[PDB]
Amino acid sequence: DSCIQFTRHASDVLLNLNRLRSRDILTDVVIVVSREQFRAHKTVLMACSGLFYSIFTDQLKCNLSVINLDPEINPEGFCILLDFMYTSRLNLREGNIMAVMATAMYLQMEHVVDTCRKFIKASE
Amino acid sequence: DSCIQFTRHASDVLLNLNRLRSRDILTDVVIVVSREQFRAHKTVLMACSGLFYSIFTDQLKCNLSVINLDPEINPEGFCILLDFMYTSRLNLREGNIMAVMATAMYLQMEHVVDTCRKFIKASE
Amino acid sequence: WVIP
Amino acid sequence: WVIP
Ligand SMILES: O=C1Cc2cc(Nc3nc(Cl)ncc3Br)ccc2N1
Ligand SMILES: O=C1Cc2cc(Nc3nc(Cl)ncc3Br)ccc2N1
Ligand SMILES: [Cl-]
Ligand SMILES: [Cl-]
Repeated sequence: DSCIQFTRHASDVLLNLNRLRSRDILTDVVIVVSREQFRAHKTVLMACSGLFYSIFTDQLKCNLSVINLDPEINPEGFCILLDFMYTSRLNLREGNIMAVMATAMYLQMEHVVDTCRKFIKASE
Repeated sequence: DSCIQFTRHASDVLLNLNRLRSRDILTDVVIVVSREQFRAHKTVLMACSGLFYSIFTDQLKCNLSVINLDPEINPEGFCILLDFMYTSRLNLREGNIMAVMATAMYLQMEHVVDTCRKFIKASE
Repeated sequence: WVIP
Repeated sequence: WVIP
């Protein structure tokens, strides 16, 4: 086509979606990870994770307001990944890399799994 | 912080939100523009437009499944802007620039209004 | 704004 | 991935 493009548009959209998350505006699901609860937007979770995409396209699960993750999932690893979904920034540290990689594999977040594998390979 | 950032994340998120729009997945509002209807995600509309941000943060309007725009609004101008919200690409043409600018002013989409004003000033 |  |  003959379209023009606004370079910062996608970043500005995600920044605003994160502002809605911070003020708990139009969040429509609770993700339960052991004793912790995380409120989020189903559409953002689907756009970032192959697992949430599969969950919320299911004719029964699409209507659930609460989703319980596998008990092996670490709440801190989930929190770091939820922050990444809404910001593009990943808080990857020596102390959390194993939990973050395991959580990204479960959530089906291929680019996160890839950088974790590379950071682990560098330290061996 | 000591975060790493995935450059393409925001663009990839918006691309997936547009795929959900195209398949009508988890759309939660109809925008009525004269005889035309446009299905969308409330969160994306709020993230792109000062008018939708004001509408869906209102305690009564946040619950509406149908929003009727002012009858002066052109459905084609709205369609072009809805496409821009989900893609960052604006189909700006000599034949539609006036309707697009009027619609972006009404929707409170400052960056679109700015490029329309510049393209109009160049042709005078 | 750019030409994509 | 980059250093932001
Ligand atoms: O690593 C990842 C990230 C991701 C996101 C989605 N999400 C969507 N995919 C498609 Cl094709 N359409 C709409 C949506 Br929402 C699917 C798979 C994966 N795997
Ligand atoms: O030209 C524009 C585009 C735009 C978007 C929003 N959206 C939001 N703004 C804030 Cl501060 N927080 C969350 C959201 Br969603 C508000 C105003 C404007 N004006
Ligand atoms: Cl990813
Ligand atoms: Cl804009």
